[PDB]
Amino acid sequence: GNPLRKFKLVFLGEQSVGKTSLITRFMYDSFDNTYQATIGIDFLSKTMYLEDRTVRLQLWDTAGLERFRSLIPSYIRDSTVAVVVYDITNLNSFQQTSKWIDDVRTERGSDVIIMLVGNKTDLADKRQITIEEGEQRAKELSVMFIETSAKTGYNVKQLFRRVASALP
Amino acid sequence: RKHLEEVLEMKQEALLAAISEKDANIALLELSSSKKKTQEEVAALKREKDRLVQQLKQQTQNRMKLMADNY
Ligand SMILES: Nc1nc2c(ncn2[C@@H]2O[C@H](COP(=O)(O)OP(=O)(O)OP(=O)(O)O)[C@@H](O)[C@H]2O)c(=O)[nH]1
Ligand SMILES: [Mg+2]
Repeated sequence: GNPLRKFKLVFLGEQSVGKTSLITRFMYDSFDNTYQATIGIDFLSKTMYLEDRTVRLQLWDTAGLERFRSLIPSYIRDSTVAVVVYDITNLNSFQQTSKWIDDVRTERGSDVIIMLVGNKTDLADKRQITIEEGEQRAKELSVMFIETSAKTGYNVKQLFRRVASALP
Repeated sequence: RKHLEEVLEMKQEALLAAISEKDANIALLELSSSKKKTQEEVAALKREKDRLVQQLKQQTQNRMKLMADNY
C-alpha cells in the first residue's frame, strides 16, 4: 500500500573480511564455513518494509581480490549506500577502510550514506582493533558504524535495518 | 585504450540500470502477488533478471580480457 523505492548498496573491503557472508546471513539466514571468493561482482536484492515506506535493497557484492579492483569504481558510482567492511582480527583490513572510504567519496562526494562494519566479532581471542577505535574512526570520517558476526548472526539484521532507516 | 574504456563503460551503465529496473519491477509485483497470473509474470521477470545478470558477468570477463591487451 505504501510507495516503493529502490536503493543500491555496494559492499567494499579487503578480501576475506566477510562481505559475502554478511549478505548470505541477511538473505538466507545461513553461514558458509568454506571460503568461496567472489569472482568479480554479484547482485542480490531484498525488500524491506518500513513505516509508510517500502524499500527494495539492491546489493552489489564486490570482490576483494586485487585483479578486479579497477571494476569497483563503476559500482560505487551506481550506489547511494556504501558498506565498508573490515575484520576485527585484521589490523591491515581496518587501516585500508580509510582508502575504501576515500574512494567512495571520490565517486560520490557527500551524496552517499556510508556504514563502516567491523565483522567477525566472534573471533574475540584474535581481536586486533577495539570497538572504541572503530567507533572513533567512523566518527572522524563522518560515517555510521557497527560491529557484526556473520557467523553467529550478531548485529547483521541491525546493520541492514539501520541502513534502511537512514534512506530518504 | 582510453577510447575503448569509454565505450565499455557506457555499455555496462546501460546494463546496470536494466538489472536494477528489472529487479525493481519484480519487487513491485511481489507486493500484491495474490494471483496465479501475477506469480507467472514474476517468474518470467526473474528469468529475465538472471539473463541480464549473466550478461553482466560475461561483459565483465570480456572487459578484463580487452584491458589485458597493448595500447
Ligand atoms: N569466525 C568468522 N568467520 C567469518 C565471518 N564472516 C566470514 N567469515 C569467514 O571468512 C572467510 C571470508 O568470508 P567471505 O564472506 O567470503 O569474505 P569476502 O569479503 O566476501 O571475500 P572476497 O569476496 O574474496 O572479497 C570465509 O571463510 C568465512 O567463512 C564471521 O563473522 N566470523
Ligand atoms: Mg565475497
